[PDB]
Amino acid sequence: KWDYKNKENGPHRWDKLHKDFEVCKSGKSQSPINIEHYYHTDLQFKYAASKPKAVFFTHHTLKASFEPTNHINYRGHDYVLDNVHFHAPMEFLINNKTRPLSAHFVHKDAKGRLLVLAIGFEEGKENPNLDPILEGQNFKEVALDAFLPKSINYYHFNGSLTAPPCTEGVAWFVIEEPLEVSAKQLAEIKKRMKNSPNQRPVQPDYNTVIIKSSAETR
Amino acid sequence: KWDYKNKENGPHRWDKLHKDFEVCKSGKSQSPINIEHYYHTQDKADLQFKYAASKPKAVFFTHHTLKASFEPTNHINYRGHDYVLDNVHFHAPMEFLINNKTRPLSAHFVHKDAKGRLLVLAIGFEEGKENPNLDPILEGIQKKQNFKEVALDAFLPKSINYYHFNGSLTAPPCTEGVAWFVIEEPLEVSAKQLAEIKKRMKNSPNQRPVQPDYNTVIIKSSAETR
Ligand SMILES: Cn1nc(S(N)(=O)=O)s/c1=N\S(=O)(=O)c1ccc(C(C)(C)C)cc1
Ligand SMILES: Cn1nc(S(N)(=O)=O)s/c1=N\S(=O)(=O)c1ccc(C(C)(C)C)cc1
Ligand SMILES: [Zn+2]
Ligand SMILES: [Zn+2]
Repeated sequence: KWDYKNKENGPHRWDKLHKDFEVCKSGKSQSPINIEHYYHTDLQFKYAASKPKAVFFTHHTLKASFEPTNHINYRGHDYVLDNVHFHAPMEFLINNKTRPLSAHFVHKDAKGRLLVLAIGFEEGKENPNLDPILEGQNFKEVALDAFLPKSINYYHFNGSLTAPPCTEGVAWFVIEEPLEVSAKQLAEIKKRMKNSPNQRPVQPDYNTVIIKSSAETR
Repeated sequence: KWDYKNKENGPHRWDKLHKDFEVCKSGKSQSPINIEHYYHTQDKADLQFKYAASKPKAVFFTHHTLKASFEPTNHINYRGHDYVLDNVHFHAPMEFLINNKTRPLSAHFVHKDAKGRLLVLAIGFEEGKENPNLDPILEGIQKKQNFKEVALDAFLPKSINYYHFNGSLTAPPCTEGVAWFVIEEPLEVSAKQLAEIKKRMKNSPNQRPVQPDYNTVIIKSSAETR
């Protein structure tokens, strides 16, 4: 049972717990990393009001799953949202800028490739998109179509899962725009993960090629 | 033992030659691939060249290809990370595909920083004219010791467009984490130059078949070598 704690099952010792998990140690394109040097420079969305198929804290974090009806298109391939989960703190560093929460929209295409999306949260206003996840027969829909800023700066690169098995072949898009969140929610969420911090330390970057581009979500 | 003949030694089947080659099949950032989707960008003046025409420490054929070794007097500085040209070896045909474009030959400029980091600099060859940079090489297989010079600063183009991404070495152990600069511009090679090296590789095609892409982020940009 791998964990994020400072002991033996910790992030630094993940490869020597299971053997599929060597990649947490042997990989060169491991996520997360500190994004500070990048190059400035085809994304489509099928996000809609969706009922989470399930909501739960799992494998050390809180997570919401989804019916395979909501998609993202990249390179002419629909990737399917399974779930979106949370990390506190934010796993990814943006030019040494830190946020108290991020969220990962995890997707998969027909070939098999994963495409995940990360965005930051800054402390602030009460964020109404969070309640149906915090609320987990008659499941209330979640506003996937209203979650992200209409205008978004993203960073895109090739990386890894940030929790075991640290599988590679993941397309990372990380948004520079933060989603504001009131502090009562943050405290409430940090504790739905057992007041235990689920952030992987920055992994080695061996000059990951990153693009900065922009898009309109809706 | 590993070769391109689709027997026991075939190229995807590399993982089963050494278990050192497991990344050759299990790897996610594997080269070569079709350079067909990419990002147009600028020049932050990142990659710089202080190359010079230099005499090889040794010339020899190795591991299904021709290769030349070099003194650490020649370096590449990039983003504050200096690499040493270690050697130059060849592939016919070219392994990386440029917009689905096929070249009859490549050459790989291998670089190394103090670390384990790799930097390969690849450029193509098409049928045609005599390659004056190559002319000093086919005479280089007839000799040891004082090998004939390579006009290496006269090898590459004065002005250069490349494609850049993180990939792997293209031959076993198929090591990933290799910074690829792939040049679209071809150098020319005579059919005489074309035919003779293929026999120094036994007319045996030494190209790793195209690997799966996991949405590899590639940028297209340009620079000056000379
Ligand atoms: C363990 N892990 N880490 C992640 S991160 N933080 O890099 O986005 S996602 C994850 N596991 S997961 O989201 O439940 C998941 C992993 C793999 C799949 C498939 C589609 C089977 C490849 C589907 C869901
Ligand atoms: C295995 N291999 N693959 C290559 S390709 N086709 O991706 O450019 S070059 C190669 N082997 S090699 O050029 O002799 C070599 C030279 C130097 C090193 C280091 C260990 C970095 C000094 C490692 C391998
Ligand atoms: Zn995550
Ligand atoms: Zn090569």
